Amino acid sequence: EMQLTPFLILLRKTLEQLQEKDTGNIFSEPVPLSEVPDYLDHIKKPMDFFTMKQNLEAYRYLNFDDFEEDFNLIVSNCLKYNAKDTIFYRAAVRLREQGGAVLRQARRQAEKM
Ligand SMILES: CCn1c(=O)c(=O)[nH]c2cc(C(=O)N(C)Cc3cnn(-c4ccccc4)c3)ccc21
Repeated sequence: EMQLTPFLILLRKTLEQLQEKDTGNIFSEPVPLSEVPDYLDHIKKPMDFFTMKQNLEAYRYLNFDDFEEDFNLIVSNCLKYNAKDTIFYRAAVRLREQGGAVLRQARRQAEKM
């Protein structure tokens, strides 16, 4: 089955592709709790692309499903916290759409390995 190194290269490229869909850069660093003091009274597990990069390099993603789970958390946390009539909520909807396409293609390339 798969060698670890090519899979990690693929997750690195995929994470880069997902982060470039975040043109507002509202998903690339942890939500700043000092500015949003009630954030964790609603969000059980915050996630963002910088944390995902840390997890990737700590070897915490060894299959696609776990990588995709943390991406889905970025989206679902934002949909949960923010009202529907906000830029944030709509940006999460857009990321879900555009990121889903990136992830389907990355899964296809992994299925070659
Ligand atoms: C509505 C809750 N919220 C979400 O729900 C969401 O999905 N993304 C959010 C993204 C930000 C955001 O501006 N960041 C992550 C950039 C940043 C990182 N540090 N500082 C900072 C630090 C010190 C002072 C000023 C700013 C800003 C904010 C809220 C967010």
